[PDB]
Amino acid sequence: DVAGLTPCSESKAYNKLERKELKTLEKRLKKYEPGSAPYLALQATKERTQNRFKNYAKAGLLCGNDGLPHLISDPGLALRFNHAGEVFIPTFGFLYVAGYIGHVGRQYIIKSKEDAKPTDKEIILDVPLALQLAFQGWAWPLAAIQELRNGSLLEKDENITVSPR
Amino acid sequence: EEFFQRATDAVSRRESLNGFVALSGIAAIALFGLKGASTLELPITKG
Amino acid sequence: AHVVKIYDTCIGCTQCVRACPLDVLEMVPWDGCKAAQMASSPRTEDCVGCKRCETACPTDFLSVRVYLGNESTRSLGLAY
Amino acid sequence: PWKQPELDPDTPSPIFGGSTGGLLRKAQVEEFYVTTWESPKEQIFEMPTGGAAIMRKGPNLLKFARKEQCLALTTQLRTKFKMTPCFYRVYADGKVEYLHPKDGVYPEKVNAGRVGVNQNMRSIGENVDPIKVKFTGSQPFTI
Amino acid sequence: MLETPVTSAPIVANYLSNLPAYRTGVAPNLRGVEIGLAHGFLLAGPFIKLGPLRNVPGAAEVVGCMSAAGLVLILALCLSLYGNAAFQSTSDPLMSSEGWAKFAGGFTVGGLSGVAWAYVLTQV
Amino acid sequence: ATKLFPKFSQGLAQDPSTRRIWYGLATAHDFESHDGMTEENLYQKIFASHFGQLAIIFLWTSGNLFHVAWQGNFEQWVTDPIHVRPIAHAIWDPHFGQPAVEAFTRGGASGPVNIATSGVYQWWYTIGLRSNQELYVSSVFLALVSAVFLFAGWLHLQPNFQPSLSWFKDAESRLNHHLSGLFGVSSLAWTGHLVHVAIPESRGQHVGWDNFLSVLPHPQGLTPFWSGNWAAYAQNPDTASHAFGTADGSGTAILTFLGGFHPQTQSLWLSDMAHHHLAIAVLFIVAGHMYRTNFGIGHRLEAILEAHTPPAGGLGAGHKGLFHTVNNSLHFQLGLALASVGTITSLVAQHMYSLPPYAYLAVDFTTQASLYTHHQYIAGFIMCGAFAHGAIFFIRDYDPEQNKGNVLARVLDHKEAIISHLSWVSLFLGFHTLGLYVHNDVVQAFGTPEKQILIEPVFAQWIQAAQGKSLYGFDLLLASSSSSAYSAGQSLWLPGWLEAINNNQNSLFLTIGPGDFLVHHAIALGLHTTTLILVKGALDARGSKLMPDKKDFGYSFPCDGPGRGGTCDISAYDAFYLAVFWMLNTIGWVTFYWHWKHLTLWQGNVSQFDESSTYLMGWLRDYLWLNSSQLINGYNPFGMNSLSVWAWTFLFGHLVYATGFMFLISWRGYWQELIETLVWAHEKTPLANLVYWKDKPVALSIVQARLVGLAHFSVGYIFTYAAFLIASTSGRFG
Amino acid sequence: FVPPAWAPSLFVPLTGLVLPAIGMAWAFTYIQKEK
Ligand code: CLA
Ligand code: CLA
Ligand code: CLA
Ligand code: CLA
Ligand code: CLA
Ligand code: CLA
Ligand code: CLA
Ligand SMILES: CC1=C(/C=C/C(C)=C/C=C/C(C)=C/C=C/C=C(C)/C=C/C=C(C)/C=C/C2=C(C)CCCC2(C)C)C(C)(C)CCC1
Ligand code: SF4
Ligand code: SF4
Repeated sequence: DVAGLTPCSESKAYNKLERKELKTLEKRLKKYEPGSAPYLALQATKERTQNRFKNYAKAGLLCGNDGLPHLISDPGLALRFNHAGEVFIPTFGFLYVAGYIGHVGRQYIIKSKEDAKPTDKEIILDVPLALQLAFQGWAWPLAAIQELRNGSLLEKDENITVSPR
Repeated sequence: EEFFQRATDAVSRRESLNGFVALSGIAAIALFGLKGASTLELPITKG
Repeated sequence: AHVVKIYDTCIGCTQCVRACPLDVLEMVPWDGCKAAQMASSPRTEDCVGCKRCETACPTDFLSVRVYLGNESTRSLGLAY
Repeated sequence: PWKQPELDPDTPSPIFGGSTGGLLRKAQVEEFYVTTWESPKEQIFEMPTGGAAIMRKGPNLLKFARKEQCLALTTQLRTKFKMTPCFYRVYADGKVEYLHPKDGVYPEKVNAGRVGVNQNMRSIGENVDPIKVKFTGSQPFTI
Repeated sequence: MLETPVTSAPIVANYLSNLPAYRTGVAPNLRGVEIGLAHGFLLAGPFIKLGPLRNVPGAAEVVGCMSAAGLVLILALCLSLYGNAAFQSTSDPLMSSEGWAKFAGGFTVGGLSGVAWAYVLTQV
Repeated sequence: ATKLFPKFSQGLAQDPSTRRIWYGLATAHDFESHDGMTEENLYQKIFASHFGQLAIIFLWTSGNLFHVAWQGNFEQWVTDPIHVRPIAHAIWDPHFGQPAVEAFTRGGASGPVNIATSGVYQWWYTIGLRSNQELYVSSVFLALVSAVFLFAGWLHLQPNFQPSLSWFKDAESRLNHHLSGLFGVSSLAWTGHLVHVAIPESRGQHVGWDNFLSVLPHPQGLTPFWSGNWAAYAQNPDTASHAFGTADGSGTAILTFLGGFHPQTQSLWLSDMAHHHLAIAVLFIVAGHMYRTNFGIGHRLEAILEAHTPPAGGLGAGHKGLFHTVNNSLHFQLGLALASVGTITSLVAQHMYSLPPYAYLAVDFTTQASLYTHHQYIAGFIMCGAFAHGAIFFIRDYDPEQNKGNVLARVLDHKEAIISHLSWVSLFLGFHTLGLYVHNDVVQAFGTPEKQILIEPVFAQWIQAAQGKSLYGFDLLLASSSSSAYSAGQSLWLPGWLEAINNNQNSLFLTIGPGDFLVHHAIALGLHTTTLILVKGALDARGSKLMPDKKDFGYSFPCDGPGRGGTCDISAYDAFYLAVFWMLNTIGWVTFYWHWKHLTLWQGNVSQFDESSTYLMGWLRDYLWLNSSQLINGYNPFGMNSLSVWAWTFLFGHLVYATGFMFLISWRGYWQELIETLVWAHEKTPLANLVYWKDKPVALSIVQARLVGLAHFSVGYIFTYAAFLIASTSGRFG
Repeated sequence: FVPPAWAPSLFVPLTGLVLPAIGMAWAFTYIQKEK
């Protein structure tokens, strides 16, 4: 009941939206014979709509004055009101995947800059090396913070090209 | 050949022509409205 | 007219003069480079500012520099 | 060069019809440029002010409204046939000024006779900031 | 430099020669008078044809004629402005300063005369 | 050559081209680049120009007063401040027709008039002006003020009266005087006028110059001021059922803190405004004796800048050497002033609509919309000018040897980090805002709108709950009686502030949903991206990796040519000219949000904005398409309504936008060759080669191309949005 | 005080026709003036 938002299970406009979608799906369904492929496709669409409307309920979702679900944003408020999985956990998973991609790219750049003509390796990928680094990045945050600790993650400003003042 | 020679004699000079054209334009613009309009049913002073 | 300035970093490769479409630059004898040549601009009043000399300069940054300002009939490239 | 050649207006023009990118009213009011060369044989070239012309075997004289057109024709003749032409500038009063081969050896060479002007004896980027030269009329690159 | 049969026809040269602008010898006031007469006479037409009061009988002609006369006055003012701007400094006398000023005076005189002639021709 | 028009530029005088006119107009007031001039002459020209700009301001507001008093309905609006629309100025167009004259006769006028959206009617009714004669004498007084400002501009530029160079550089005395006199005693005089005139005029008592010095502002009569019994002024405030024009429900209170709004007119109380300006006056006068004048006490600005250097090398040399940097560089002070004035203008826009200070202003929807849009566009333009003049400071007057190791040298040292982090936050905001908007649009397109991502703005909702809004729930401050903030002053302004903030009719802290949060994040994206462009221009103004010597080329140069890969739009001026586009987009976003939210609030269909601002098709259809029906129907073959001028200027703005595209897409060379062909055509024809041009026609310069395209773009943007805004807010509301 | 009824019928024509014309004439003389 936070932010003046009713839960989707106890909401009123949520049910109106569900009935409206089921009504237009049934209106589209009534134009076809029961033993037809469009009938089966529309029945599958109606079943998916009902399952989505049921699964959006009984999960702590809140909607305000329109039946459209709202996402609780602040952690702590989301943690104490069963809304952590709305945005708190998805950004944790996204940060994991984004750090995976960044660490794999960093490892490929560092390992490809060692050999002669690194631009050829950049534009013609070493597929076994890329796949080896792809399956070795499952522990990207530990490795990243350890390179931060030993200083190999950062480059000294004396060795970095600097625009004139 | 006498005509169209002394017709422009008092207006040939730059200062006289500029003063004449400015006076005529100002007089015609001031005559417009309170005298130029409201006689040819111009739809700005009717209401 | 525009201002054409040539610094001591020039190597006397004569590329700026060849790229000049109005014969503004020239080569004079010099001792500060291996080629013993230095670019000069004795006809800077005929320059239009096309920066073709800067494109042909092989040194890092620019050994020749064109600064626009005070356009004339010759500097604006007008045939009329 | 050893002796500066003088412009001869009586030299024949190359075989060409009418021109549209040619001389405007600037020719009779301001300066106009005249390119002369010495063709060893009859050959067809392309003018920078239009289509194609045929140069006569001997002296050839052409007129342009811009110095860039004269140098474009000069470099076309030098790259195509190694012609070594030269152009003058004629003012409204008839003053003729020699422009391209000032020492007669072309600006690609040195000739050990020219004096280097408008040259800064410091490296680029060593110029002072614009705050240093303010309300003085002198640019940082002009010193 | 590119001569054409259009620009070098004898008939075209003769038609351009007897015009007041390119006349051999004629005082500039007469050239201005002829220029103003012809151009005001042609300018009066579109003003009386489709003016703001074209549907009003009688008012259309006078409104268009005074509009043409006012446009002639602005044209004379701009002609004098060109004469003062272009010929302020120093062999055809029309291109001279006082020659162009006399041309402008003849132009406005001829324009007023042409507007009056168009009025008295469309009235009958 | 050597023409007399560019008298401030010898090089521009010897320019035989039409560009000499253009560069003779654009470089008119850049005195630092004028030849043969010194700092003292530049400062004197600045003083004269400031006097002229002030005289123009006073002439414009005097003309507004005169054109309201003459051919207006100020007295009729005073009698009925709800029904009859205000009149701006009469229309005398001889090109008008009879239906145009009949359709424009509104507000009980005798001819065609323009409905005023400026808000001068509400303002002048609030400050106490009631009759047309008062507006007449105010207009002639302000005309006289402009005349004496012209006298000041002429006289202070005269010899033996020109101020010295160091006189303008007296920073401490100027700060002290403009804090004490320009701000303090000016506000004291304003609140004195409020107490003497506006509060009695709001209480049905006429206080003019004739009856001045004989009507007591307070029944106690200035003895509470001497005795310190200042609570006697806050004793009998106006009741809730008080009429603004009459004395019914009146009270005797000149200074009070009655929070909220006047119930009859939905505006701030006059006594509240008088108390506010009095407190502001005493605080400014107190703050105006800080800096060291010729007396033995005060503060030296240079010494304060020297002392505020953090230890342990946190800011390096600190703020040392900055006093001469600010004082010597006019562009530093110009950028600081323009930035602060833009921030203040944005504050004015964000606070006038939520807290209407003028009587019967909240009911006038078109007036509030036009005022907000005007203030936000002016604020954005002058923030862009602030950053541009900061770049001008970095190029023209910045000596690294003077301020070495200070904060300026440090932000020049890590400018790449700042630009990169700003680019990162701009990319993040834009990527995810567009991703969410496209996701919501696709979800709504598929017929199942519940799949859309709606993040509730819990932060701002919690802030509003902490300030009194109980609709979101919570138990924060100003919403629970047990909180110390609620208990403090519970009989001072909370009984009015909570009443004003708990009502949904007014614009004070409106209810915000997920669409409001999304558009606020888009606004943050616009601000961050415009800031990124402006600080990339300013920090790389004097040098870059592509152009190390950018200081030697000035502030506004076209390019360096096609060498080094291409160098077009490398100056800080071009960065400013791109940031003008981005600022226009940002203010367009904020004005779209304000206009749609307020239109849905005034119509009562706030749920339409709540469920329609989520996806961009709702913005295009329910706002841009739905509200444009009355605008485009201003004139048609069927007839014409009063919004014909708004339709015409809407098409006008679209056309000027199109001409901005004309000047922006094509750059120079096609136009130069076309002008060359036109020159040949004019030179080689009979009957027209006799007349010749004195200045050779040339194509406009690339910098001039950007300037003209930007000017047409901005004019079209402003005219189009003003037309749509006023037409939509006036075709269905009054 | 209060302007007459013909004031809009008079003042707008000057500032719309002859005041821009006079200003444009003066500026056109200013641009092309030589010393
Ligand atoms: C704010 C400035 C301004 C003002 C006050 C006017 C005023 C006028 N214009 Mg408009 N106009 C303007 C700007 C302005 N214009 C601009 C900027 C443009 C270009 C976008 C136009 C384009 C335009 C067109 C295309 C037309 C007008 C016309 C008119 C007239 C409207 C109809 C009418 O009353 O007929 C009154 C008609 C009369 C004859 C009454 C006398 C007024 C005349 C026109 C002025 C004096 C003439 C001149 C000085 C020569 C007279 C010499 C001698 C007889 C004294 C009116 C005089 C119409 C017009 O005049 O028809 C030709 C017309 O067709 N205007
Ligand atoms: C509405 C049109 C529009 C859009 C979307 C952009 C978008 C962008 N501009 Mg631009 N800009 C525009 C018009 C536009 N501009 C105009 C008219 C001007 C005036 C000339 C400018 C002036 C300008 C300047 C001066 C600067 C930018 C910058 C930026 C970036 C801002 C960073 C951001 O918000 O995150 C990115 C957000 C986006 C919406 C980018 C589009 C990416 C979407 C998501 C599609 C991605 C691909 C997608 C998966 C499909 C793949 C297949 C497909 C390729 C076929 C971004 C690339 C700045 C920059 O470079 O950032 C560092 C910068 O310095 N722009
Ligand atoms: C459908 C889901 C979805 C999609 C398609 C995107 C898409 C995108 N996100 Mg987003 N994001 C999402 C959900 C999503 N996001 C959610 C649910 C959250 C949590 C609330 C975030 C939080 C988030 C952040 C914080 C950032 C993005 C960024 C990006 C963009 C580039 C990612 C990148 O560079 O490649 C993969 C990543 C790399 C190649 C380099 C690794 C860099 C990552 C961001 C650092 C991770 C480790 C870091 C130390 C953790 C702290 C992060 C720091 C901000 C505090 C891209 C447009 C980035 C962006 O736009 O930058 C301009 C960015 O900084 N996202
Ligand atoms: C994997 C390589 C890699 C890494 C580690 C980084 C890391 C960084 N970039 Mg960069 N970037 C990259 C590739 C990379 N980038 C590419 C390919 C482009 C061209 C599209 C850019 C364009 C770019 C811009 C324009 C900006 C950054 C910025 C940033 C910083 C913010 C973090 C972030 O997610 O930005 C967001 C990054 C992106 C949105 C780029 C994503 C591009 C693709 C989708 C990822 C490529 C992954 C790569 C193919 C994996 C190779 C693996 C190998 C085995 C084949 C960070 C230092 C920002 C900055 O300066 O912050 C301080 C900034 O403004 N980057
Ligand atoms: C406190 C206000 C203030 C002050 C005192 C200055 C003063 C200055 N600025 Mg700054 N500036 C300001 C605000 C200010 N500006 C704002 C708000 C912006 C953002 C728009 C800028 C953007 C800016 C840039 C980008 C530059 C300056 C420059 C200059 C200098 C040249 C001015 C001059 O004499 O030429 C007079 C200039 C003009 C007459 C040009 C004005 C043309 C305008 C745009 C036309 C009006 C638009 C439109 C067509 C009007 C008609 C509307 C239509 C519907 C009818 C001068 C130092 C220049 C400079 O220092 O040179 C290096 C420079 O490059 N300024
Ligand atoms: C106490 C004496 C005093 C006073 C009253 C002034 C007054 C003024 N001087 Mg100053 N000056 C003084 C002493 C003083 N001077 C001394 C001693 C020196 C030498 C050291 C100077 C040196 C000096 C210079 C060098 C300049 C001035 C200028 C100015 C003008 C500033 C612009 C203006 O009008 O403010 C307008 C602004 C305000 C009144 C307030 C600022 C606006 C903020 C945001 C508050 C807004 C209030 C409210 C919300 C809005 C109300 C209006 C709305 C309802 C419509 C003003 C006339 C400038 C000038 O010539 O005129 C422009 C200028 O260039 N002065
Ligand atoms: C042929 C097509 C066409 C074209 C090219 C234009 C061109 C223009 N119209 Mg017009 N229009 C047209 C047809 C057209 N019109 C038609 C047929 C109608 C219906 C009668 C309209 C109705 C219309 C209205 C009602 C308005 C325009 C406006 C504009 C201007 C756009 C200004 C701009 O760049 O905004 C840049 C774009 C934006 C500021 C936002 C785009 C609109 C989005 C969908 C709103 C939602 C934004 C929101 C904040 C979230 C987005 C954030 C982002 C991160 C995702 C320009 C003059 C506007 C104007 O004059 O200036 C504001 C305006 O208000 N037009
Ligand atoms: C480039 C440059 C420049 C410029 C710059 C700029 C333009 C800037 C801007 C800036 C800005 C524009 C800023 C802003 C800021 C702001 C702020 C900083 C704010 C704050 C606030 C606060 C702190 C608040 C608080 C509070 C209160 C009081 C109440 C409520 C609650 C709270 C707590 C929230 C210059 C010229 C200098 C020169 C150099 C360079
Ligand atoms: S192109 Fe550059 S390095 Fe070469 S001769 Fe010219 S100035 Fe010297
Ligand atoms: S900008 Fe062009 S004309 Fe001028 S010196 Fe360089 S190459 Fe020659």
